[PDB]
Amino acid sequence: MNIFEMLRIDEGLRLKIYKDTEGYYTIGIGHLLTKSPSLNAAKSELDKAIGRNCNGVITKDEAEKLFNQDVDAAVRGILRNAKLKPVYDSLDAVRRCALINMVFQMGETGVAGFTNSLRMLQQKRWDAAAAALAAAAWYNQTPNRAKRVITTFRTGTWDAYKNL
Repeated sequence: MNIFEMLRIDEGLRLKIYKDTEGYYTIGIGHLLTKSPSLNAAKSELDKAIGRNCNGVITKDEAEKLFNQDVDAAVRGILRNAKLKPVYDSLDAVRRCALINMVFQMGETGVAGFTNSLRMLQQKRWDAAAAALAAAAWYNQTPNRAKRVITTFRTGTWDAYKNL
């Protein structure tokens, strides 16, 4: 396991331009092509995106590439964040993967929200926080993924996502 894998599973890879919960054009694992209500516009950021005649579709790999760009973008913000930073430097690769997922899923601000939660992640209190995360709405709204992200903070192993 790795983050891409973990997100393919948590957000799924869509290989064709699709709309979101917000109705914005998206591709792969949440890559926002654009906020303009316009297909051809999507289809073009798309082409400038990876660069070629994809015509509303991409490769598993290509998608894979964007994701990377994305993941980076995220971490960047993450460092760029007062509240989060300290927590992530302290974390561990896998639990970092965990923090990305959330960040992926609810933006810094959001994650930045989970106060006492983050504290415990900091003091490496893997139980303390697990339950505390099970306590929020995020859990009720997205039971599973949230069940999983929490187990990955809990144990700090991909067990929850599976294996070979």
